[PDB]
Amino acid sequence: QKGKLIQPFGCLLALDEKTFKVIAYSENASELLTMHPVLGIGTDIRSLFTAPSASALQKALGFGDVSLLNPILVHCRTSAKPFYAIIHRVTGSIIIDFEPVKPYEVPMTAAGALQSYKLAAKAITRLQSLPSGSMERLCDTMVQEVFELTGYDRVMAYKFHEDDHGEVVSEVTKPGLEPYLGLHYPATDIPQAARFLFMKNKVRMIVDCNAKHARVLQDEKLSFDLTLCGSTLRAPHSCHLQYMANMDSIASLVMAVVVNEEDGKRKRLWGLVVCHNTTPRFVPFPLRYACEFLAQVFAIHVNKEVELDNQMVEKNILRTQTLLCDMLMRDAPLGIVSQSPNIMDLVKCDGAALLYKDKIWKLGTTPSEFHLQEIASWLCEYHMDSTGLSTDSLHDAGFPRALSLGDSVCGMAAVRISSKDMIFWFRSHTAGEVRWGGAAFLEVVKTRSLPWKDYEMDAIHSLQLILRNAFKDSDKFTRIEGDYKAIIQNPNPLIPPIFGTDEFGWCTEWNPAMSKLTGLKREEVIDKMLLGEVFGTQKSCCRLKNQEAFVNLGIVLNNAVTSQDPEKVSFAFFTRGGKYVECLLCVSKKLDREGVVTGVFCFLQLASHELQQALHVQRLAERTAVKRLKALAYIKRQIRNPLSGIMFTRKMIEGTELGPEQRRILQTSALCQKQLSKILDDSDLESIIEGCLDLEMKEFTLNEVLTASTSQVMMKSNGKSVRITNETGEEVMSDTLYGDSIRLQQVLADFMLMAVNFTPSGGQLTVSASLRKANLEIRLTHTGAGIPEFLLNQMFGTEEDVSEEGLSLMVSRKLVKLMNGDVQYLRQAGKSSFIITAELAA
Amino acid sequence: QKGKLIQPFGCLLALDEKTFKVIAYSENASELLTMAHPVLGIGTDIRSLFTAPSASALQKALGFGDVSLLNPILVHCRTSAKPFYAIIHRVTGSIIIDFEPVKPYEVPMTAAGALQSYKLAAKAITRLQSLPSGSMERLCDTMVQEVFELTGYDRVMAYKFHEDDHGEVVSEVTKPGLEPYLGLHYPATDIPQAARFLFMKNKVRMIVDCNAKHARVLQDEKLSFDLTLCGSTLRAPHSCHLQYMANMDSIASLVMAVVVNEEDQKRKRLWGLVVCHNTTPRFVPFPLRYACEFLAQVFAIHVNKEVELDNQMVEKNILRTQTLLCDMLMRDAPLGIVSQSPNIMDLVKCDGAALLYKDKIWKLGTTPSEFHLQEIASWLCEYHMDSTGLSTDSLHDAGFPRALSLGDSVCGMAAVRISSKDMIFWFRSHTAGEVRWGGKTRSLPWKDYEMDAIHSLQLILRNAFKDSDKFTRIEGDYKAIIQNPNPLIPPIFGTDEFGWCTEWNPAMSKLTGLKREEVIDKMLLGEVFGTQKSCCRLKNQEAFVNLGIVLNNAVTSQDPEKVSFAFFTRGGKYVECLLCVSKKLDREGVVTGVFCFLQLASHELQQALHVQRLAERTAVKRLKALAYIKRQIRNPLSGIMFTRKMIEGTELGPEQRRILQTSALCQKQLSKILDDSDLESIIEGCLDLEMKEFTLNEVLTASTSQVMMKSNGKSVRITNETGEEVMSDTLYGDSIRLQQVLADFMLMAVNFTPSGGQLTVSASLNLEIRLTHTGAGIPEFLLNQMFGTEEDVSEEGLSLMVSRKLVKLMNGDVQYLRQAGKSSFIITAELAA
Repeated sequence: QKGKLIQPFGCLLALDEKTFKVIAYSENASELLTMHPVLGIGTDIRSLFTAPSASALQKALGFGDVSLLNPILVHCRTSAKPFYAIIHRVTGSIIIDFEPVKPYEVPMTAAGALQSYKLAAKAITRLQSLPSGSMERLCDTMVQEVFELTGYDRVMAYKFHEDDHGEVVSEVTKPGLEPYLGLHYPATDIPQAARFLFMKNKVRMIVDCNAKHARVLQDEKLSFDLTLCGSTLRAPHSCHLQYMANMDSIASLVMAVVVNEEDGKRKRLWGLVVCHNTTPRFVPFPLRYACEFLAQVFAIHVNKEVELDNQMVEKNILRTQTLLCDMLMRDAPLGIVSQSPNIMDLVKCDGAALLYKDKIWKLGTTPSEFHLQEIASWLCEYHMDSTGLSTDSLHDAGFPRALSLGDSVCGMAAVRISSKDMIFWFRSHTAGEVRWGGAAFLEVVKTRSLPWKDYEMDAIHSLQLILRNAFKDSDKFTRIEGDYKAIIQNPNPLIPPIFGTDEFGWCTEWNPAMSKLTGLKREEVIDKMLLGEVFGTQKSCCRLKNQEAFVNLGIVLNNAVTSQDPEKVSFAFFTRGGKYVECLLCVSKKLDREGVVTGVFCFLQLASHELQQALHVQRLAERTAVKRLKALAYIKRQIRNPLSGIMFTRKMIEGTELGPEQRRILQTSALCQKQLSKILDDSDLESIIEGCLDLEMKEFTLNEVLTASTSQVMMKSNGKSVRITNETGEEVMSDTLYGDSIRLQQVLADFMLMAVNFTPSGGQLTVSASLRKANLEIRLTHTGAGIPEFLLNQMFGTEEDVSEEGLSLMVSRKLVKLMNGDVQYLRQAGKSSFIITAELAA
Repeated sequence: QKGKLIQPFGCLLALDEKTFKVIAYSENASELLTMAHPVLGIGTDIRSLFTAPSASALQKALGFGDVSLLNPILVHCRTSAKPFYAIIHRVTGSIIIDFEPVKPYEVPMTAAGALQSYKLAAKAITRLQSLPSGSMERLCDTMVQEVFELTGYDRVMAYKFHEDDHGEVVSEVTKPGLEPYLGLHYPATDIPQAARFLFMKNKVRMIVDCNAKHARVLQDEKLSFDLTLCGSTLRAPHSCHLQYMANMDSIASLVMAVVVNEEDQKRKRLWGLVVCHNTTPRFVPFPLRYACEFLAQVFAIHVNKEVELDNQMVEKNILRTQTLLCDMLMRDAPLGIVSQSPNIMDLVKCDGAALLYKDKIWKLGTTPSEFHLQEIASWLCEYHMDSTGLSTDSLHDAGFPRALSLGDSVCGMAAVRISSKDMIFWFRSHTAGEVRWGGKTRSLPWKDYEMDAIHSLQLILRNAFKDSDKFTRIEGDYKAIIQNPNPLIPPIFGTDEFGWCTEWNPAMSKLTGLKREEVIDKMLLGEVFGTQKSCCRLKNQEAFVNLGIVLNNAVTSQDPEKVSFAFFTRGGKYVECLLCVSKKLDREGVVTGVFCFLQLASHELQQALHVQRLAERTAVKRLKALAYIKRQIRNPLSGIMFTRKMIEGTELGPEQRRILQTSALCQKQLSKILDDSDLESIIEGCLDLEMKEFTLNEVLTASTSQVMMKSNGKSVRITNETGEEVMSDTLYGDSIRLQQVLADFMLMAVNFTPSGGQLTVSASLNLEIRLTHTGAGIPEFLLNQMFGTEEDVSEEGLSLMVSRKLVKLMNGDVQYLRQAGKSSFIITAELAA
C-alpha cells in the first residue's frame, strides 16, 4: 500500500488539504507539465494550467464528494495540451493523477460521471432483457459485452468457490487462441491480500509489464507516509506480476464483482472479470468508469438470480409434502408401491426395494434378491443401533460383497420400518472429472455417488413414521458419507399440518403439527363444529379476519365435497395469541373403502410471500395464454371455411370447358390455393423457429413456381409500375426437379415481392435460374438503391426478435437452411441482387 | 313486532331458558303435533311429544352454545313418521321453537345443518364467481336469473335503492305473458324505514299466502314481558306488505336483502332487495330459503368488488388527464396546442372546442358560428365582471338571449378567461334523457376534477404568456355557487445535460419537504438522491443503480417510460410512486437535459400494474405474431385476386360469369374477415358494418357453395324452395356477413345429420330465414353451450355463439325448433328496402 513506484503512462501529484501546494511529485510529471514553472515543493497548482482549468480544479477540490466529478478535462498552460485529471482523497492529503488525452472519444465538455456512464448504454439494456433462471446465460452475455466494449484479446469470468479455488465459467477470445473454459485453478494464484485490495478499488489496470516505472520524491518533513493503495498509477507487485508471467499476457484489466448477501448484509467477492491482451494497450478513464458501472449491474443481476434458485428447494419440499399427504390414505402393506406415485418420486433415485415378510419387491435397477438378503443381513448384524443409514459409496462403508454389485449401484439409503421390515433406495455411480489446471494435476473422486441432502433424509424419516404408525394401528441416523467414521445425527419429521372433519362438520383429526402451529391442544378443540367454533369471526378459538374469509371457507368446503381433486386456495387466520398465520389451504375428499363420502381432509402449506406471488403471476399468464390460443383457433376455423368454399368454386369453374390459356391460369390459381392451404395448415411459426420441421418430397417443374410467383406479385408490381423479366433458359426449364415445391414458391415469392416493393417507381427486375449438374441457383436483380443496411442485418437469424418483415426474412432463411442452401445479398451501382442456392435431385 | 298472530303453515312454541317448560303455544300445534296425550298447557314438559332420539337431539341443541348453527333439526313426532323441522331462536329470557311440516314429495332428508343447507346453491355461486368483472348490469341479470331458476317464482326483481331512498328496478325476470315493470321508479314511501331495519335484522322473509287466515297464540299472563316474534320466521303481515302485494298483484312473497359493507368497523347499508312475487300460493322448504340467504352474501361481496374497480378506473382516468396536462408547457405559444393532434378536445370530454385570441377564432368539432362565439364572449364579458370561469350544462337555462336559436347541437358550455381579451370554450352535445315514475337539451353535468384540469390549464397558459374564483350554478337549479378549484400539476424536477438540478417546482417541495433554494445547483445523483449525506435518502444500492440507468436511457431514448420509485423524505416518511422521464429537446434539435415528473399513485393501483407488467413480459412472440400474420395475409389474397382478374380476362358464359361472381363474393368475404380480427365485439358501437346494395340470390348461392362440398361428402341433398318474387326483390343493407352467417348455419345443419337427410331453405319478407333439416337433430348440450348457459364453450359452439351475437347486432334472435325428425333454425332481422 506504500510502494513508491508508479507506472509511466501518467503522472501523480500529492497536495495538502489546506495549503493546496504540491508536496509529492513524479519525475515524468515535471517533463510532461513543463514541456518556466519548476515543479517542486511549495509550488501552487493554478499556475501550471490556464485560468479555467485552475478554477475547475479548485472547485473540484472544494466539493464534498470528488468521486462524482472524477474525470476532469484540463489544459496545460503552454500549447494547451489536453489532460485527464482524477482526484482521490488520502488521509490528510489529495492525490491527483494526470493522463494524456489521445484523440479517441471525448464526452460533452467535461466528462463528469453521468456522461461517462452513458458509454455503456447498450450492454445494460441487453443484460436487462434476458429472461431469468439461467446464470450461465447471464455470465456469457456479460463476458461478451465486456469483450465488445473493452476490445481486449481475451476475457474470462474467473469465479471463486467456497475454498477460494478458481473455475473459469466463460470465455470469448479472437480466433486462433487456446480456450480456457472449465480449467480449475489453485487457491495460491490470488493471495488474500489481492482480494482485500480488490474489495476497496474495483477496477485495476496494468498497461504494460516490461516498462520502466518511475519513482516519487515524497517529502522528508512529512510526518506520515503516503499511501498508494487508492491511486490508479500504483506499480504492480511482484506476486501479481507472476500471474501475468505464467499467463503470457502483457496488458491486464481486472474488475471485481461484489455481491451483498444477508448475514447468517455482508459483502462477498463473487469472482472477477479479467481482460488480457498480448500487446500493451490503454483506454480512457470514461471507459473504465462505464465498465465498473456495468460490473455493478451484473452483480445486482447475479444476486437476483441466486434468490430465484433459492425457491426451487422450497417448491420441491412442498411437492414432497403433497406426496406424503397423498400417501397417508393408502393401506400400509403394498400401498407404498400400488399406483403411479410410488416411492420413486419421494427422493430422486433409480432403484427402490421393500423387504417385508421375505417378499422383496423390485422397482428398477437393484441387485438380485440374494444380494438384497446379504445387504440386509450385513446392515442388521453390524449396525444394531441404527434405524436408518445413508452411505455415499458402498465400498467405503465396508460391505464385503459390494464388489460383486458392479457399477450399477453406488449410493445407498436404508431405513428400518420394524424389527424385520426395511426399505432401500439405491443410486447409480457418477464420475467427476476436473481439469484442475494452473497446477496439471487431474484429481479423481474415486467411485462416489451424489450426496444425500437434508430434506431427502427428512422425507424418508417422515415416510418411516407414517408406515410405523399405520402398522401399529393395524431415531438416530448414521451418515457415513465423508469417510469420517460415524457422524450420527437426528433428523426431523416433515409432516405438514392436517385437520379433518366428518360430513356434518364436527372435528375429527388434529395432528401435533397443527397443535404447535396454532397453539391449541387437540383435546380442547375436538368435537366442535368447524364452521363457527374452531374457525369463526366472533366467539371462536381461531379468529378469521373478515366475513369474506368465512364465506370463502364455506364455499371451499362445499366445492371440495363434490370434487375429488385438491384445490389450492389462500387462507389466513389468527392464532391463539395475536399472530396472523397466512398459508395455502388444500382440501380433499375422504371416500372410504366402499365409496361413501365421510367428510373432508384438509392440509395447509406454509409458503413465503414471493412464492405465492409467483404462483399468482403464473396463473394469470396461463389464463391469458389459453384465451389467446382459443381466439387463434377460432380465427383459423373462420378462415378455413371460405377457403374450402373457394376450392369448391374453383373445381366447379374447372368443370366447364375453357381455353388452354384459361386452363393454365386456373392451374396457377390452383397452385396458389394449395400454397394458401399449406400456410394455413401450419400450427405456429414457433415450431419453425425451433427447427423441428418436415419437407415433403414431390415432383415439380420451375414453370409452375415462376408463374405462381409472378401472378402473386405482378399486381403490386404494376401498382408501382415495375417491369418484370424472365431470363431462364428453356433447357433448364425442361429439366424436372424434386423436393418441396410449396416452400420454394412461397419463399421465392416473398423474396422477389420484397425486391419489387424496394424497387423505385419505373424500375426493372430480372429473374434468372441456373441448374448445375444437382444445384439450382436463383438470381433476382432489381434496379434501385436496395434494402438498407439495418434491414439486411435484421434478415440474419442472429437477432432474437426483429420486425415482421424481418421475421419473414428470417423464417425464409431458416427454411432455405433446412433446404441445404443459402441466401446472399449483393449491392452494385443502381442494382441489388438476391442469390438463392438449393441442392436437390435431378 | 309484538303482534300475536302467526301464519297457518306452521306452529310455534316457547320455552323457558332454565326450567325448560312450555309457557306459550299455538292452536296449530294442538291440531298438528299432538293429534292422533299430554295437554298442551303452561308448564308442560318438552320430552313427551317426540321419540326419545328426537328428545335427546332437542336437549343437545338447547344445551349448545351457538344454536344458530344447526337450525334445520329434523324431528320425528310421537305418532308414526310425521317429520317436522325444528327451527330455533333465542329471545331475551326465552327460547322460541318453530315447527314446519316436511312434505315428502321433495327433500327426503337432504339437509340437517348449516353446512349441508348451504350446498344447494353451489352451482349458482360457481356461476357467479367466474363472471368477468366490470359490469354491474351483467351481475344483476345473472343474479336474478339464478334466483328465478332456484326458487321457481313467477316474477323476480332486483330493486336498487338510491341515495334519496327512492327505488329503481334495475333488472327483472318473469315467465312469458306477464307485464314488466322494468325501469319504473317508485316513491320512497312504499317501503317504510321500519321495514328496512327489519330486513337488516332478518335477511329473508316469506309470506306464503296473503289471504290465509291467521291463528292466535295462547300465552301465559304471568310473565312480566310480552313475547317478541320479530326474529321468528312465523309472523303475520301488519297490512304494510298486504297493500304492497295488492298493488303489485301478488299472492306469495319471498323477499331477501342485500347488505353491503362500506367504509367510514365499516358501516352496513342496504343496497337493495331481491323480491319474488307469485300469482298463486307457494311454499318453499327451509333449506332453499337458507341457501338463498347465503347467495346474497356472495352477491354483496361481488357488488363491493365492482364498486372498488370503478373507483380505481376513475383514479386511472384522472392520472391520464394529469399526464396529458403536461406536454403543454413544452409546446410554444397558444396556437401550438391547437395545431397539434392531442388537443384540448382530449383534456375534457366535450364535442366542441373554441379559442378566442387576439381577434382570431379557432374552432374544432361541433361548434357554433363565429358570430355566435362573439356574442357568447360579449355576454360573458358584459354580465360577468370578476369571474375567471363559467360552467353550465343547459345554456337555455343559463339565460343566453339567443340560446334557442343556437339549437340542440350545443347545450352545455364551460368557459375560462386567459387574458383581458382571450378566452376558451368547451361545448357539449345532445343527450337523451328519460325518467319514469310509478306514482333545451339536458347534458351531463360538469364534474369537479374537470374543473380542476381546466383551471390548471388556465394557470399553465397564463404562465407561458407571462413568460412570452369561478362559479358554477347548473349542478342545481340555483344561482352563483362560487367554487375555488385546486390545480392538478404533478411534482416536477428537471436537470441539464451535466446532471445538475435546474428546475424544482413547488409540488416536489411540498411532497419531499425540501426547498427550491437548498437543492438547486446540485448533482441529481449523489447529492440530492443518494444513500448517504443526501437530502432524500434512497433505500439501498439497487435504487441508485436503477435511477442512473433510467436517466441515461431517458437521455438516449426518445419516448417517456414509467419506472417505480421509492425514497425516504427528510421527515422519515417512506414515499413510493411512479417516475416518468422525457428529453428536453431544444428548438434546434439538440438534447439539453431531462424533465421528470412523479405520478403519486394509490397502493392498489400501483400493485395492480406490477403484476400486469410481469405477465406481459412473459408473452412476447405471440403478441407480434398476430401482427406478422396480418401483414403477411395480403400476398396470397393479392395473388388470388389477380388470378381471378386473368380468369375474367377472356370470354365467359352466363353460368361461368355467375360462378366467377360467386367466387369473387367469397373472395371479398375472406378479405374482410381476414382484414380485422374484431375481438369479441361486446360493444354494439364497435364493428362498423358496410352498408351497400345487394341481392339475396347471390348471398344464398355463395353461402350454399361453401357447404355443397360437405353435403356431397355425406351425400346430403339441399333444396331451396324460396319463391322468385323474394329472390328478385333487392334490399339495402349488409350482405357478406349475412353470407357468412347463412353459410355457417347450413354448415352446422350438415353436421350431426344422418346421410340422405333433407335440408329445406325458405325466406319470408322484415327478413325471416327458415332452415329445416331432417334427422336426429343437434344435441341438447350443444344448444346449451350456444345459448351461453354453459360458460365453457367449444370451438364449434363458439362459431354459433358468434353468429347469434351477430344476429343480435342486427337486432334479431335465432330460434331452434324441434319436431318429429325435424329441426328448424329461424333467423329474423330487418333492413331498408
